[PDB]
Amino acid sequence: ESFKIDRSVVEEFLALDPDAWERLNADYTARRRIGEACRALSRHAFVEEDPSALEELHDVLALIYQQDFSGAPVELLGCETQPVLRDIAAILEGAVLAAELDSISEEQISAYPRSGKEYVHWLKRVIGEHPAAGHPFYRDFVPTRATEGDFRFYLAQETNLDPKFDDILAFMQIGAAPDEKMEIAGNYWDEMGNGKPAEVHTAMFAHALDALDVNDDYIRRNLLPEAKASGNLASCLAISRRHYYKSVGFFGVTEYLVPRRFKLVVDRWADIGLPREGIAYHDAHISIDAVHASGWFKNVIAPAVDRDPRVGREIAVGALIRLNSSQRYLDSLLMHLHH
Amino acid sequence: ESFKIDRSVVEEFLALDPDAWERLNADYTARRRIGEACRALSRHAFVEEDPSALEELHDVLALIYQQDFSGAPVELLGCETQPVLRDIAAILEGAVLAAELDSISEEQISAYPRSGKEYVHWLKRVIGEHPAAGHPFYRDFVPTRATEGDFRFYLAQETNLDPKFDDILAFMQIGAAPDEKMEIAGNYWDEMGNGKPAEVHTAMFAHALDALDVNDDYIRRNLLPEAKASGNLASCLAISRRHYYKSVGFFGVTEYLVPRRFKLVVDRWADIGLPREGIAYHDAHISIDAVHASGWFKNVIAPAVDRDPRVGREIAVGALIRLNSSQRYLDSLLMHLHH
Ligand SMILES: [Fe+3]
Ligand SMILES: [Fe+3]
Ligand SMILES: [Fe+3]
Ligand SMILES: [Fe+3]
Repeated sequence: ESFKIDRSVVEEFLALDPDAWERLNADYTARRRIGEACRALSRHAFVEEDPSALEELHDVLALIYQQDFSGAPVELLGCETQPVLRDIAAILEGAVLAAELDSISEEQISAYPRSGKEYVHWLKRVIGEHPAAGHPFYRDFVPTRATEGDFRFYLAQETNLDPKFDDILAFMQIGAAPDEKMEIAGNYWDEMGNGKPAEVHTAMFAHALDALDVNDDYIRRNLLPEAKASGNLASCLAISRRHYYKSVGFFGVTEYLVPRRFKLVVDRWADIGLPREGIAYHDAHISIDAVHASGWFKNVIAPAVDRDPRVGREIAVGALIRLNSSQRYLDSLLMHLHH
Repeated sequence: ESFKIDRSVVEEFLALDPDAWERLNADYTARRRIGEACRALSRHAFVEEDPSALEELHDVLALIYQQDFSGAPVELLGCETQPVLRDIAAILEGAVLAAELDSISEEQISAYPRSGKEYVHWLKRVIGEHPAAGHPFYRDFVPTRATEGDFRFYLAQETNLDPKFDDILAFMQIGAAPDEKMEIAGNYWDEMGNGKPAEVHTAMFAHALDALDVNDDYIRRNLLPEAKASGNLASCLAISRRHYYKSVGFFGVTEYLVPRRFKLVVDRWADIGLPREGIAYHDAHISIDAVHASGWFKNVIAPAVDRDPRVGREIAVGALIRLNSSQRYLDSLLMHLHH
């Protein structure tokens, strides 16, 4: 009743039994108040730019996307969480995305060539203009200074994304046109080890986490606010059909940048003697994501633009959202690792 | 304002521009009224059992799932449809599922053995008890009487499901445990032609539709109410994490029954001389879905039950939902084809 919403409040919702959820869902006054509380939190996070409200907002979103991405537990199979959780997510997402678009000007997303092959050259040039494409965390800190403790902290941040990449792709390809769908589908099958459990990418990522004891409590204690924002952006864009073309740009940039970044991590990892089985994940992606990137530009981005060049604007927006949010993440990471 | 909701009203929503959607989403009085209208429609459909309200309800749900499953058009990329469409779907789904569970008694879903391999034998026995496992449309009408016009009408009904089976699987495997995920993932890759566009299952299904001119207008004109219900059930169960274990039973029954059904269709199709390229889809699935069924029981159902035997109840519910809804669909189909 004219209340404040935070993560603990949403945990309380998720503890409700199925009848309690049905009663909440029927109460549009309670639901109005929840929405008003979300708008209040959004203003604190992004208008007043309170860092504590910003982290709270991303903690709330992260809890909701956990429900979207995780196998449901038996205890909650009967609980209708969509009317409330989708309202909270729409309000908080709308504020998160509006803040991203505040950093993107019309001049950045409008002068692209309106054909697919040409658009790819333009986008790669635009990516190369952005500092996140050659960030000193990878280019300078990793090869010269990174210790085991640095990599442990870094890997904690990377759990925002890599542990769910297969399901990000599965969400993205829903309803996709044939050429784009086939490329995303092959990418997904690659993520699924092409049928071999040992080669499933989330499994090999978990082995890197094990190698440095990046345990669940360490992650929760050490996850940076911008790491939470990065993970929430990826989830937000993957799970709505309407964000598909942004996602194409967002995960296109991801595939494109992984090989240079991971080569630097892998080389340092070996230099300082860290567990060889620990970088199977990264070593693999050096060649795998080069293929994924080429396939992504040629078979997702270029056909999409050729089908309807208007989507070039959405793809460029998604690319810049990934670049901008990556820059803030890496700057925050490098700042915490320096100190 | 104390209004009646139908498909045309939801089409009106989907015609709103992004600002109009934002204003609707902020208006919890308008949203309360929409929910009340959905509850009214549910009562007409399932309490009063008005056949016209039942078809309207499934027309509304079908339009919403279209948004969930289809590539978003450029014109609607900025429209936040989730707060309203997810409320409508939760209310109408809750009524659809409650009507299904009305036909399922506790004695049917409770005496299963609480281990995976044993559970599979029990479930196959339970399926074999149900009339939909050997329905006369397939067993008697198809081999002895079905004409080209009969198959054209039948294929129109089958568009409720087969054109989206790859994305049903993609939705289902989100967050799934490793053994179950790997099996669903291989099934999905099979649906995606194992990377060969000509072998993509939705593509070969569309060729069967072409062979008999099952065009979009024919489908809309001829789709039976129970065909709409079947398609909506599949969508409902696939898209919520909490319905995962029901989905495991629902699409498990689907995989299990397809080979005997399709063998009968294929044999008749050839007998009456219909286009040979028209049944590439069905001919393939005779052997493919036998493998999919075996894999599904051994690698999805049995590991799930061994992980937590409590889910055996959900899987049995989903299996009976598929069996019951299939029976009503096939009885309605055979009745219309007889007349
Ligand atoms: Fe990968
Ligand atoms: Fe990749
Ligand atoms: Fe298939
Ligand atoms: Fe299959």
